[PDB]
Amino acid sequence: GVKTEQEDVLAKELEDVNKWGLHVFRIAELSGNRPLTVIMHTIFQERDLLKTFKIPVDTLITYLMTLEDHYHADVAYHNNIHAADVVQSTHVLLSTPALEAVFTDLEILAAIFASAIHDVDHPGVSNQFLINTNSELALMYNDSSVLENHHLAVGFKLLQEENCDIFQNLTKKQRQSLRKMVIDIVLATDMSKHMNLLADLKTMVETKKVTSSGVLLLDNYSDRIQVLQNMVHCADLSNPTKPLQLYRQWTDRIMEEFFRQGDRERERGMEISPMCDKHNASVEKSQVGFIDYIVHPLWETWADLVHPDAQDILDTLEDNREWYQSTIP
Ligand SMILES: [Mg+2]
Ligand SMILES: [Zn+2]
Repeated sequence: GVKTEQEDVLAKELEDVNKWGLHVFRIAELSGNRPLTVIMHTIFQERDLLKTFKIPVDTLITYLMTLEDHYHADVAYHNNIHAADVVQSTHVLLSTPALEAVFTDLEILAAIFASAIHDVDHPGVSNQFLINTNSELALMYNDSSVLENHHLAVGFKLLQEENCDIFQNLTKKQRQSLRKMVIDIVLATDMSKHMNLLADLKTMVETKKVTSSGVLLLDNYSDRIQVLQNMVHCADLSNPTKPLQLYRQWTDRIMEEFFRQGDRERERGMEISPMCDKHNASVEKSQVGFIDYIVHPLWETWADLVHPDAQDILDTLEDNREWYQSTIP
């Protein structure tokens, strides 16, 4: 009735589940390539979500293993490890002092479930690639947020497999509200929405109201969903805010995926996508442009929203940017 020795070492790595910089690659190795299942299970137990939503534990495990199996192990970045990392990063952002007791259990479930499914069945190429190749997915979704529409349909469709309906005890009212929030969050992970999300978060920082002692005031769906959308988008673009040991591994994986897309774009004579040309690549310059144009404006605005809970994350991001700028041949 006692853990194996590998399960013990896994359990001791999982004591960091509440911290920015969890060794998620190590958890992936120790769990037998089950990072998403074991991190989701830990978070569901820690936030008491099984008792609150009357989720049978065998149903939760069956769904999570099924969801994890529909991530592609032959994809370097957009796989179950990336899903697990965004879940755990969203878990940490939801615990920020500035957001203490703001969100309902259903909103918390929506943000975590959204994170878990947000990239499921990613084929390791971009929307633009799927549109330009006349792929079946681009035709199903009429070329509009093709991947993000697919991630949602799969995450939901998998609830219908044998003993997978983790929402079986929610009321129709709970399920309709959960589903709308999950759909709103995952569609907001399409980078084509980044500038609009960031504009709305900036507006929200300018007109920021707070409660008695810290803690934001969010008193309408538009505002509550905007913060949840920006939080998961922050978790999705969190790699450059992590310790450099972690960030680097993320950068190696994204560049593998992108160069592999570039190879397919070349070997068929298409325009080679930005950063996808392994012949003409400046990885260090790419990372500095990515931070200066996308990640830093986002995380700086988020840091403003939850002042000063995100100071160390913003500092780590600035250190990594200086590090990458300091290389640049
Ligand atoms: Mg995505
Ligand atoms: Zn993602």
